[PDB]
Amino acid sequence: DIVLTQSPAIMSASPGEKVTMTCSAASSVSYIHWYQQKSGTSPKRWIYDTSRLAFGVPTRFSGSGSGTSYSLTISSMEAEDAATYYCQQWSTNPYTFGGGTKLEIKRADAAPTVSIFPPSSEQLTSGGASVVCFLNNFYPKDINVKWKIDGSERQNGVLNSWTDQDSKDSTYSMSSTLTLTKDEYERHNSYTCEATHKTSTSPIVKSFNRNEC
Amino acid sequence: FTTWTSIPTLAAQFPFNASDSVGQQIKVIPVDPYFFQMTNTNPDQKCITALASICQMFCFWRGDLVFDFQVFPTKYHSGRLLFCFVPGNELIDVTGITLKQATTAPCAVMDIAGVQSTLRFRVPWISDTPYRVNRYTKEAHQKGEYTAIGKLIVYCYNRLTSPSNVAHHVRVNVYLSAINLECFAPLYHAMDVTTQ
Amino acid sequence: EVKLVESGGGLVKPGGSLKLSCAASIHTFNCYGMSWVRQTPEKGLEWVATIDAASSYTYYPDSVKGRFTISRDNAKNTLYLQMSSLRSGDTAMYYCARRDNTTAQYYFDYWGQGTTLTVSSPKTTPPSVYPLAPAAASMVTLGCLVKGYFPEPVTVTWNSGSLSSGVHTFPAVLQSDLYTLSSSVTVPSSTWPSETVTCNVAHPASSTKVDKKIVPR
Amino acid sequence: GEKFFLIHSARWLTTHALFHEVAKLDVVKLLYNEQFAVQGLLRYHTYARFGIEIQ
Repeated sequence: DIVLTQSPAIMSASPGEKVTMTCSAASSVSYIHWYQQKSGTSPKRWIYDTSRLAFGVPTRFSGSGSGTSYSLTISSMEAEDAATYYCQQWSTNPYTFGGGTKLEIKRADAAPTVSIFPPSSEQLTSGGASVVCFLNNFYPKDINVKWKIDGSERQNGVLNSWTDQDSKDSTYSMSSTLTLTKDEYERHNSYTCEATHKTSTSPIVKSFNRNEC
Repeated sequence: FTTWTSIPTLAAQFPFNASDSVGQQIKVIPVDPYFFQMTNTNPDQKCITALASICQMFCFWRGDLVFDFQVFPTKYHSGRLLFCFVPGNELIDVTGITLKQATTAPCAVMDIAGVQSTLRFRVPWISDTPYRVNRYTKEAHQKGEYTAIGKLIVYCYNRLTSPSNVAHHVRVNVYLSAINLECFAPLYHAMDVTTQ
Repeated sequence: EVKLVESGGGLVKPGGSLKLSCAASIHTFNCYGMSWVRQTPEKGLEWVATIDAASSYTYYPDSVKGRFTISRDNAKNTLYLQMSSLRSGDTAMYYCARRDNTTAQYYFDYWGQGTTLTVSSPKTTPPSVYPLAPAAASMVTLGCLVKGYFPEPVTVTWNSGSLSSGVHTFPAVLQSDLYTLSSSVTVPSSTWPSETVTCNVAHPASSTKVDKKIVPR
Repeated sequence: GEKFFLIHSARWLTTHALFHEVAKLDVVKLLYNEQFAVQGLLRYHTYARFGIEIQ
């Protein structure tokens, strides 16, 4: 009956800059708590009533606000903070949480390592085929992948498998699966996935042939 | 029998960690002379108190219980505790009480580090009946007959600040005696450890 | 240290009933109220239940009221969540949490690991695992293709964790009532196609192990 | 009514600079809350006149 809206949904951050997110309410709320959820685990003790830090948390996180607007401010960004931050009320019955703000580490721009694979021989006996395109180690996340299939663009049956940011190299990896039929697979010759990067002007074109090998 | 009941003997043992939040309920105590929870390993035994040995041999009890809270800090820890008394009986839903709501009840604060170590918390006799029955002989509950006159909560009032070369917790002993104690209608009963 | 360990959970057809159970630890179980919080991958989160010290007072929101039932056993230090009349809105992740006091309101300090409940009505289907091989450089990515399993928990292991520096396990996509991933790994040019690389796919729901080795084209 | 009530809990850190404001609180509004025993006297009366003791 009362809704918490977090105004930044996805945020990028360089190590050593000021990071500020917001959890806005729809009426007057006395206190709003916070939780940190790293990928693969459960949320933890992060920020009780409004500005009260927990015990093991670093001493460079902040919280403020009253009434409607509430914020979580990071003084100096590090690499230990790539997680998701939820907010929570306790005023009325439903105890609605926030939508979630994903904070990910901003990195210098890198070119995608591109390889596209044919379906195997055992997949051909199953009456279908799925063209799989690997796109490894590229920043940013916002890429535009189209299937240049003999010059035409077909955005149907596209299964894009996105990963999380790895905690070592801080890169993004992508798959792109084109679900087709076996006789639909045997209609073309040129199979092209391309990578639209904001730094490289032309898309990186790596293709194979069906009649090859 | 006031020779044994007026002796403060140890009943409980709880730590005050540095990793707990403000308002968190540390420990809850039922306010009756039948309370003890300490035990020993070698030999296997259940450490009775001097007040629970005399009061277990009666049906009805009455009087003012005196809790004594002895802390063991250094001169360098710093914090406060809140000792709250919620009148009632030994079965009330008491874990919903927040820290601001606990100051409605009669309470007392305690600064930990200082030249004194013990706070004496004399609980007043609050009841609807003149006496209070030893119900632990029975095995089923009944609305109306009770053993306690309420429960006593311990809160984290201020956090525990300390340097790095001291321990990050302070332990508190709880003693238990009685003033203005009156008991009658004898029986035989052997008590048991309140496992809470 | 607080350790909350959930148990139970699995695949229930819509209309059935299942009981979850959390388990407590060292700290005192009667001094605190417990809860259950629900994690869907699309939206999150939603809290569903809370029971106090004794088993008297229970609290429910508008949605799950009448369907769910929470209980305690203070001697066994366990929770119970009796879920009845399940449907498609209850396919999610369920945590047991410990509600604690603050100065003015409540807060959840410690959560559990969480069990997975899948409420939908196809059958338990074992996965079909396919190799992925290219049609030249120093760094050559490999891959396997897994398609055709309905239960969500699956485990893909690349040679007992030998190549775990460059494993890029890809998440599954729900399509045509089947979850479909494509596991991959970063392999140097000296290893493949000269040595033994085989993706071990474990499916603990249907208790199957499909071992598939990438062959050179 | 005349009994000490806990109204606020803050924490003083090494990162707060000079003249930073650790606690900024209205005293009478915080005592007007359901969780305190003085509410049962103030919920039904309209006006009051009082002195304040702070610790």
